Amino acid sequence: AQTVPYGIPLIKADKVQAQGFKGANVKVAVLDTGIQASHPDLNVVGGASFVAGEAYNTDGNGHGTHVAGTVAALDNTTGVLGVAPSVSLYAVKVLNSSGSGSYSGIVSGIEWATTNGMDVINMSLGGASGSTAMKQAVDNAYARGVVVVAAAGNSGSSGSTNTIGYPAKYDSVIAVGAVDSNSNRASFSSVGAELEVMAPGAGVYSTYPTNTYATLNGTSMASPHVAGAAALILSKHPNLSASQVRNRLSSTATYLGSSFYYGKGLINVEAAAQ
Ligand SMILES: [Ca+2]
Ligand SMILES: [Ca+2]
Ligand code: NA
Repeated sequence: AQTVPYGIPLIKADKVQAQGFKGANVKVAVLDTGIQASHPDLNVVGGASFVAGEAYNTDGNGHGTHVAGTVAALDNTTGVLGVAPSVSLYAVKVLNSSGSGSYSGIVSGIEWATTNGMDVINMSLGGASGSTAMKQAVDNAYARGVVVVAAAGNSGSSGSTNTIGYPAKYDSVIAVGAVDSNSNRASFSSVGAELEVMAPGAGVYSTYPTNTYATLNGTSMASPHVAGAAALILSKHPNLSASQVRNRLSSTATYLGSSFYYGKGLINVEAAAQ
């Protein structure tokens, strides 16, 4: 039995998949804690590790495996189903098994993804500050045609305070916040002017080591829905630029309330890809 996590129909990815568009030959780099490549519900094509002592195709934390399955869990008779199940998945390990990484390692992963011709970068990670080198790297990736997506952060709200993390806060990166299965904002989801769109992030079931499936909460779970949605759009409209894909995602989002809390709202990939 394959479970369809609620987020797949919530963003209308099932509608696009049913038309025959599944992200085939779209290269998506998951910059995270690695991916358990031996998981039966994932195919990892390649990647690189910028974390000492850990190979790209293992995951001692679980976070990267979970994020990867939201993008690209295989469409078969077991496990779960990704947003873009035919995506070429690359594991770019920039976080260690404890979930942390240096700015230099993250920059190295972004550069690797740009040089190696990735179509989409997903960064389910963030910090209170970024760095000048990180901004350079994401700006160059976006200018070279990569759709760059990141988790907005899990700092919630505090009056009028902007709680968006980096790299999500950079203008060349899509900052993604989290809703739940009722399409309500999750209380942990960061807020602020740079918030761009929302996606499912509370109660997200996905692949998890070893060879299993688990539920996690976070804007880290929301980001890969948007990365996967970008891959569906590209599979249907292969000639679009990165800015055109980005504008399709935000312009066609379902409004949920104030942009401070939701950005343009919940992505709708059926509308975005039409
Ligand atoms: Ca579910
Ligand atoms: Ca599956
Ligand atoms: Na941004």
